[PDB]
Amino acid sequence: IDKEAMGFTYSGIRTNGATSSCRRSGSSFYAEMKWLLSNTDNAAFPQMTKSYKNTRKNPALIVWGIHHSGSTAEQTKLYGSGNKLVTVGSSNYQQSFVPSPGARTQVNGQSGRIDFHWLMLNPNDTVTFSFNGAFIAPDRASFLRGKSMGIQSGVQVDADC
Amino acid sequence: TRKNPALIVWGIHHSGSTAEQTKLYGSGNKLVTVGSSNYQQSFVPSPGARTQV
Amino acid sequence: EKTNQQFELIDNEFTEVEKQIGNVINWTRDSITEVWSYNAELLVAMENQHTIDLA
Ligand SMILES: *[C@@H]1O[C@H](CO)[C@@H](O)[C@H](O)[C@H]1NC(C)=O
Repeated sequence: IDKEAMGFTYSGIRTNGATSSCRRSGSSFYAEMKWLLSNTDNAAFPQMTKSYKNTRKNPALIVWGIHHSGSTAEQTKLYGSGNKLVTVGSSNYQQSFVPSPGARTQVNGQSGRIDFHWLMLNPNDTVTFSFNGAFIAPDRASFLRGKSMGIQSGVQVDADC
Repeated sequence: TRKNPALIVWGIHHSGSTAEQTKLYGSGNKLVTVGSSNYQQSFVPSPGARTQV
Repeated sequence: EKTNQQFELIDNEFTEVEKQIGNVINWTRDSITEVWSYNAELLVAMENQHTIDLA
């Protein structure tokens, strides 16, 4: 995988969303995703639209996340009140997503979930992320390198045979 | 009424903006419900900007 | 003389695939296994008749 930065800028919203499940010298998050929040708790969230153009000569593995919070007092704490939406479009793709809060079972100490989705942006195509909350934004798009093969095993690797 | 299956096709419009969906179908939350004796689904439009095709 | 056709992984031993696609893969792999178990047992039994008869 060859990671290539997207260069998104964020105007007036928080970005350092962290959690206690991802322990990396304290409380952190994913290394290639951002958790876009409001400026403080229970504050509003402006409607945004960010775009990326695949300039290279190969398909680009784009990945974004949707946050399904644990409560309805948790979704409003981090993206304000109201009904939220994430719209994702391309020249070969169109879908849209809506967060769905609610309690569920504790995994790693939390009851919220993050749904990761993906598409392969064709060369000289454009992806667009309309959102107003519950969006785990991408940071670096990914590109494939060549040909290999993947196995699943339980024994040790030997470099002699 | 005929003695053969019928290929029914409908479309759902996902407009480019929220000022575009309200221009052509009014304000509010919209819905399309489609039912049959062997089928049941429902659809909701989702406006928002995307790339120009 | 070994084949040059590379077969890759379509199942998953850790996180199981969807059940309707997990049964089409399982039905197809048992069908092909019946073919290569028949052809191996036929070829060995046929070349034992040829080895005995040539000597
Ligand atoms: C397919 O067969 C394997 C045995 O190799 C089994 O572990 C797996 O559960 C089967 N899949 C389904 C969907 O039955």
